[PDB]
Amino acid sequence: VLPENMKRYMGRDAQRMNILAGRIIAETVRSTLGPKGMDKMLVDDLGDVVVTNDGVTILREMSVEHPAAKMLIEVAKTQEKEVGDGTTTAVVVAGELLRKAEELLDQNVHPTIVVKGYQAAAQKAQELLKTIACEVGAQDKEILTKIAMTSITGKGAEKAKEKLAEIIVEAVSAVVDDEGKVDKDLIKIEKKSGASIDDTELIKGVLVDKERVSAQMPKKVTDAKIALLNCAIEETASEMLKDMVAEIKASGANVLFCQKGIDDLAQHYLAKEGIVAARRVKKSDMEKLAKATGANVIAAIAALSAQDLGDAGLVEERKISGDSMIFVEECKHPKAVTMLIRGTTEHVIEEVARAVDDAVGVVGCTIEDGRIVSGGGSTEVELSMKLREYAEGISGREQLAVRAFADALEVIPRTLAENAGLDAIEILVKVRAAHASNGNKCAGLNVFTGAVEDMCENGVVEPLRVKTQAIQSAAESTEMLLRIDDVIAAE
Amino acid sequence: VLPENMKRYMGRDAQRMNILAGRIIAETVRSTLGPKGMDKMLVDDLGDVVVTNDGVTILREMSVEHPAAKMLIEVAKTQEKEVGDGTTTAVVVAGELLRKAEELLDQNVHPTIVVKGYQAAAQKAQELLKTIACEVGAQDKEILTKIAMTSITGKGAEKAKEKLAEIIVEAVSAVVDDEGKVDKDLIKIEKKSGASIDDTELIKGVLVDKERVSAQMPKKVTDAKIALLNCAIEETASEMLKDMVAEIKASGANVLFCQKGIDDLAQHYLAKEGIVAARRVKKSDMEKLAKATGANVIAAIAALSAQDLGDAGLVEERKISGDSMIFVEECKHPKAVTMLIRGTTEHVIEEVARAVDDAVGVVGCTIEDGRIVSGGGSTEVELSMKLREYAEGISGREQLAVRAFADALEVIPRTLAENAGLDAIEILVKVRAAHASNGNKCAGLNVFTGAVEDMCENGVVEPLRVKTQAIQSAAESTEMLLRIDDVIAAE
Repeated sequence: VLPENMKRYMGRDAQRMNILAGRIIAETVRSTLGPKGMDKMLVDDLGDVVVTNDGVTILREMSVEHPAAKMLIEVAKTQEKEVGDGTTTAVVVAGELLRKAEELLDQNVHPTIVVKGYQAAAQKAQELLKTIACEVGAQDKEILTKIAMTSITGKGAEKAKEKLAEIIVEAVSAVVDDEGKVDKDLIKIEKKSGASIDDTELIKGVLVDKERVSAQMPKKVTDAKIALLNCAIEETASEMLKDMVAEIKASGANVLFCQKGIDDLAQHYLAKEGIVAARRVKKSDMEKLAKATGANVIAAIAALSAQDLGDAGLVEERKISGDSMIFVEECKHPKAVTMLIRGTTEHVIEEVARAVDDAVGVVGCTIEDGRIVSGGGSTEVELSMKLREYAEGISGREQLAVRAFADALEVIPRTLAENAGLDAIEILVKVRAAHASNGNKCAGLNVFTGAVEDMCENGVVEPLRVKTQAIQSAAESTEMLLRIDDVIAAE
Repeated sequence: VLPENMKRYMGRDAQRMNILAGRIIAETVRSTLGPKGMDKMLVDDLGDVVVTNDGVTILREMSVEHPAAKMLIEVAKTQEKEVGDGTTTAVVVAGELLRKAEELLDQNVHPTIVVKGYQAAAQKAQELLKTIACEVGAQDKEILTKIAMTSITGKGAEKAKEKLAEIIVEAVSAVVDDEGKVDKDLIKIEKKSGASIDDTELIKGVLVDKERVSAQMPKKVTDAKIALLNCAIEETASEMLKDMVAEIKASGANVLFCQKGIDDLAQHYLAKEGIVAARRVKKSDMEKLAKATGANVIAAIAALSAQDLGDAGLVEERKISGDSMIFVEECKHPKAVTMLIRGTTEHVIEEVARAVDDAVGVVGCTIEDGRIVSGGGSTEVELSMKLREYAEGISGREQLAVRAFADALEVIPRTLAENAGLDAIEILVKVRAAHASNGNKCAGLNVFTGAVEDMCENGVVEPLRVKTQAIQSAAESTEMLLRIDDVIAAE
């Protein structure tokens, strides 16, 4: 019935193969887990080199075959869209979840027991997270910089994590408006090789990666009237093109951003009128300019009026590491800011660009969700303690699946210690004992000194969403995977 | 006479090969049978992954060679079009039908005896179904939610089966109008990743997966006059395109849905007139909008008049999990509703989308057919009991074919127990004895506790049509298959 070459796995082989595929992914990423994680190098079919420690980037760039590895990739992408971080963590948890679950399937325990047990344990784990959750101010400067800096650490950018947190916290508060929703488009991430990471700074306005289209145009314009046109400024014959220039001038425009091209004939007439112009402007840049300046993007040149013009206090052409760029600054009430990232090499400022991708993310998460929890494996250990007691209350065979889930949470503090170069046996014993005796905000592992410490005292906390999202995504992913008992794949 | 490479089967080999092909299909799907059935994974030639437990989906996506497997696929498709559910059930019954029948063919019993016996037994089985059929109210809230929720169980979506049944029962009653015929087009199934299944909700109006074509257009319009045009709004020169805009404005239109494109020149003039617009609108969406709002879809822009405009109380652009969509709500007397499905992942809300595909189906079936029967294998067991007595009355060789048909019905309660992880021997003995002693509405197997129970007390019932359609389709399919004694297939 089926074509020769089609392959099929079933029962124990389907489940082992599928868990194996997910395990291979977990094996790849688990060595990036934590501040003391290492970097991977991915080289494509063309020779292009991608160096990273991000689970999503790694999973997006690598080309897997097995559906299970493809599902973990898609889960990692959702994790990025929602939280940003917790990617590698969730994969490692999901891997251990399947490892634990396989022992039950191998023991001939009906799949419905494992699934139901995980549904119960995951529901109780999130309830426990809400119980330990600490309420903090959505706009508290202190916790904003603590979340920010904590996220930054373990990265190359940690050198200037204080300057970066200061930029990111102020940038979000500026653009977030109400309490609140922050748009990542309102905090522009610009990077240019040169100087150090310490020279990275925040620009109260918009930096456009364009130059003054003519040498004869002014290089500095004050009290600027910004025009946004997407129609190319090219008309046959000089008189006809000059008419267009006169129409732009008539509106009172002093600074002109054209999405398409500007013919040399128009550039000369624009220069005569003292109107500065930049062509080939990116659609994104036209939008950021419209938002900040209050300029209205106009289709037809004829349609541009004075009421469509935006305001900027100063528009000036400056060279950054030699390259000419236009600074739109000193606006009355800008709605967008720009973060100019500096550093010794392109690869460094790319790492910083990712670092601040996460930093601005988690600060936004802290504003929207005023619940945080202790880090350093404190949650997962607290969950092990409480879910073990829950398991005892539950009883039957279901308590074994819940016991496996609760114990599976230990993979995180265990792998964190491995990457830190710590003796996991000594860590797990001393941390667990210290956790049970002193508490959840009086423990955890500090990988930076390589010993059990007080995570709360040191400001080592993570947004509640990280931990609760990890449960939702991971539990649903491994639950689905467990449900498949027969894989039929065409060649 | 015939090309070398052409293949031919005849007599016992044609019949065995054909039954084998049908058996392989039955073997594939029978493990999805029941609430405790498992999921399959189908991977195509491109790598695309389809995860399901639906017999039709599985049969549509898989590529069979043998005509018999192709016939079972087409039967499964008819089962979907008519009933929705009962797919896997009918295939399993048909498989056992051919297994039983083959024993008679192998015993050298003339094919006409087997066929006639099945024609008789199937006619009596449906008569027995009408005898046990329980009359219920076509619009009885209680049985509507009992049919709904029962259908939902055994799926990932069962977590919120109470919220889902509430949505589906109310949705159908709203759009069904008279008693009655419900159109599935009037209950829109919309899905967007984010939140949980508990956040799934019913929208008294139409949700369109489009955004406001210009940033300069209002984001909220009240007392909306909806226009439906399928002509692209693009005219050479600004004056000529503005004329079109003025004509739309003249009609009194405030909200405009264009099936094709809208030129930027028109977007700006529309924004000046305070008319909001969405382009590239799907033909389906243009139709749902026409039905609900009472808007008349117009071909030529010139032809649009005030009498063609539909009404909506509120038309507003909202972001759902970030994506901008248009809500058309608060209409006086809407004829269409929208069900917005939420959930943690795309794969989950896809499973929910299928779950509610069936839920809305069986509720519609319950309104059109006010006859239901007890589930949990009660019918098939009742049929075994009565058709055995009928067989004794019939006598001759025909009674053996009828005995085989009656006994073949047991495959369902037997396989249900297998998938539940129950000892089929203990089940079949205790259930059959309990059925004969206590009755048909005082028995059946409860796979959820893994023991014989009272299906009727627990509200475990299925529409009469499920069981009577299963007989018609299955009996006609296996009857046809039995009729072929010679298969000549070209290469």
